[PDB]
Amino acid sequence: TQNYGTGRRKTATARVFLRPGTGKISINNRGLDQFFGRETARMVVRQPLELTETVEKFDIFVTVVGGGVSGQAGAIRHGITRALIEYDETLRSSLRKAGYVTRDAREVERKKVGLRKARKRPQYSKR
Amino acid sequence: PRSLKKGPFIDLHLLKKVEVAVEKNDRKPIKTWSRRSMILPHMVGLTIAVHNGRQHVPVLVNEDMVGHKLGEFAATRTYRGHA
Amino acid sequence: AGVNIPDNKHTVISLTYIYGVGRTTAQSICAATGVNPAAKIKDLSDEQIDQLRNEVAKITTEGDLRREINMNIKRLMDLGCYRGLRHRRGLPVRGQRTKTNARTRKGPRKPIRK
Amino acid sequence: QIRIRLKAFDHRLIDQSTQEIVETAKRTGAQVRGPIPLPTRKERFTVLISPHVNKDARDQYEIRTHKRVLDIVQPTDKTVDALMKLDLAAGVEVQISLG
Amino acid sequence: PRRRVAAKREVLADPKYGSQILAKFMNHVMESGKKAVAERIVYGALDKVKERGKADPLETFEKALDAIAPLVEVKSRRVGGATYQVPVEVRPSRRNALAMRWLVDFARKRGEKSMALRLAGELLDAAEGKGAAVKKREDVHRMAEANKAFSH
Amino acid sequence: AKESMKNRELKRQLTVAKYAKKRAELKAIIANPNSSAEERWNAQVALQKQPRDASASRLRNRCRLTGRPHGFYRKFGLSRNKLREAAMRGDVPGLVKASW
RNA sequence: GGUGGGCACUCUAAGGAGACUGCCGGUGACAAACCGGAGGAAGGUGGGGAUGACGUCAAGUCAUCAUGGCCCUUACGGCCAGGGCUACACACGUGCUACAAUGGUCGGUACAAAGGGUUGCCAAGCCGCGAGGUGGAGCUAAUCCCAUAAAACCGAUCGUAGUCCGGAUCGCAGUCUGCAACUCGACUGCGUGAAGUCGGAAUCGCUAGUAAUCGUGAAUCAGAAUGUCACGGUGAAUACGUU
Ligand SMILES: [Mg+2]
Ligand SMILES: [Mg+2]
Ligand SMILES: [Mg+2]
Ligand SMILES: [Mg+2]
Ligand SMILES: [Mg+2]
Ligand SMILES: [Mg+2]
Ligand SMILES: [Mg+2]
Ligand SMILES: [Mg+2]
Ligand SMILES: [Mg+2]
Ligand SMILES: [Mg+2]
Repeated sequence: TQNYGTGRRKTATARVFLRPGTGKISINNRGLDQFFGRETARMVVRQPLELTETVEKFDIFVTVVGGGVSGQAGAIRHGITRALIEYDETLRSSLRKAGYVTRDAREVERKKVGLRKARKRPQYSKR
Repeated sequence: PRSLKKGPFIDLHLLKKVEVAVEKNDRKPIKTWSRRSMILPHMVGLTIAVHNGRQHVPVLVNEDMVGHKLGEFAATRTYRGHA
Repeated sequence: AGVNIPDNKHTVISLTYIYGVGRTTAQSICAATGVNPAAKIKDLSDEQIDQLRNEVAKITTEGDLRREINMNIKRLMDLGCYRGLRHRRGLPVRGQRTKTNARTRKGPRKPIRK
Repeated sequence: QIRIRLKAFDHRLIDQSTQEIVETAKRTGAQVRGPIPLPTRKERFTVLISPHVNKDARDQYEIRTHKRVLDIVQPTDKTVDALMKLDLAAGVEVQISLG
Repeated sequence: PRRRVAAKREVLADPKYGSQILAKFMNHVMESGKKAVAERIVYGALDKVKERGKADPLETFEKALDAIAPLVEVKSRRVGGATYQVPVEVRPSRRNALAMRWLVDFARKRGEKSMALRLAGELLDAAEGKGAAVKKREDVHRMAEANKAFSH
Repeated sequence: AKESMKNRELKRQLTVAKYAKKRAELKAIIANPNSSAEERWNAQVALQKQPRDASASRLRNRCRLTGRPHGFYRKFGLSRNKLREAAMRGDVPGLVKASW
């Protein structure tokens, strides 16, 4: 059975497998809270699952590579959205209204010559 | 500073001109250019004229300069004063 | 109470003030001579101030340390070596910038002529 | 069980060489997996262009190195040992291992 | 901008309370991207408010912002030879921004053990108006009547 | 980039390369913990025997066409203001302009 | 994933599809176009880069190079030892660190990207508080090494004091490369501990992964980066308007 999804965000790539269950939630074979330490990451992961009142309807097994905690949380959200829509293909409109399937295309801007940061410049005294 | 793996450092011709010197007591300053060489307590009392850039300044060695190099007792920049 | 020690402070911090002890050797004295670092020196018993006095008198402090640094400084000066002259004028001795930014060894700006 | 490693500067030559060697190996009776591509090394250089003082005027150049891997299952015909002059022509370097 | 094509992004990521103003206050108190630090500081402040204040802390929060928001704002315009000031009604969206900024910048200047209980102190003071933020609000308000002559 | 100066760095290259072995042996014996102070000291004397113009520190690499002491790229052999000239003509293999 | 094994997935790298105001509504001189909507990962040149017209400033470079003239030829040409370019009553530009409690310490703790390495990286082990030393493994490298990210989170402590802040300066003792660390190197150990209480006239950078803040890598190079170039972590506020 089961379904699959992939979520990418902020150089973070996550794979999600969805099976029947009640939402044990395993992050690289680890407890959800043992991974997400004192942050909203748990809630942002649970956002799309709870938007469709299916928190206890499924069990989730995921893995994550690359990026920071916020990027991995966003990747989990996107991946579980793409996995859930693969099961109940009538809620695509609901997620489109919620704007969860849409990927975040923002990415770090490269540094350029003559500048300190990607856009910061020196002070420019005129005399 | 130089590691403990190497105790002294002396110009070899300086070593030969000091070791041969001690056969007789202090009678003439010894002319030297290598400011880098260490000085041990075995040329104490000898007067060494160390090169400074335009002249050989003579300095009389004592026992209380074993741990300081030849160049420390010769100044190369004058700075007589702004006014 | 040592030599003009403060109170209401942890043992190591209080010990640090005696000019010859910092964070490391204060911790060593605190651990060796059995005392609680958490316990404030105010509530420490008289059984420990004598031990701390022994530890303080063991190494160095105050007058001897001032005298030996001053002896070293005059030792450098009287010979006439480069470092001695550098410390004589008050200019930096390690060899930092003197064209500018050598302020802590010159004082205020002291503008020209007047 | 031999493995062939290909180094190149531009992918245009390396793709042609890999296709040629794969076709020859499959035609001669050998068994060959799928050409494996490796991450391409990118060497970055930045150089002043003015002959005198202009620090903000740079030029950035890049050297790309492409890596390919192949394997031969059931080695039956060593005809590839008579074709190096043809398999590698101008800018492709070929290494053969585990003969 | 002369073009006026710059649209605005919408942020709503309340972790547990599920409100709107709370997140914007989070951003206001957030410094150098320390979002979790802001989380814990503001939540400790709100816990102190909840233990001190009998009712829920969110309506106390909105009441406090109700007493800090300035109704009108004065803004200097130069007539071409004299430096005047002109009172204008504040944009409805701008009221919340001024409220949040003033409350944060005034909670920053107490001087007690931390700014969590500072934020609590000015949150309760602004709940009826004995703080310093309300002092600046009423001063700016009274400057309008002080300059009602021009208005137009 | 006077040609006498290029000559006197090339001669430095030969002088450095022509020993290439006494330096290694002497320094290895010096750095060997179990060699006795006598073999420390004679090795120091031996190192001080040979001319100073033998070490790699005295060797300042230079452009192979102009000899500019500054602006060097050791992946190539050219200077700052000849690498670009050769690259724009396509002489350097696999060199292009980068954007990413 | 350690093993047998698989071609599911991530990923790596080649070739393609896709975004073209394409469809619907209104405005519009029934034109160009504008304002909305649906779908879609992406919507209005999607984001960033490379790309710099005719010419101006007798703009910069004769010292990278080449070249018309002029100049010296026992010297303005060559070689070698030391010294200086790191000097110091002052002034200015560009930066780093702070003046603290959204902090400083202590314990264990989770997640990056990019890159360099066979005249090289240099592991395990052992000896040192320590910078390091012996040792010799693996690697021509998605295979071995550099290499443990940090800010973040939890608990304990300090209680706003020029201080469990801040580190300049200085004294003593050391490690390492180098023929050689005085002039004139980088780090390490103990101790000393300054100015600094957020900065006048004036002035600067920035519109979304932006500012701010946190760490990592490469070039030059025996050694020497708060500089240059490059990569990711967290991550805002504001724009009514053109006098
Ligand atoms: Mg990038
Ligand atoms: Mg950045
Ligand atoms: Mg200025
Ligand atoms: Mg010439
Ligand atoms: Mg060199
Ligand atoms: Mg649209
Ligand atoms: Mg001109
Ligand atoms: Mg010379
Ligand atoms: Mg200079
Ligand atoms: Mg401190």
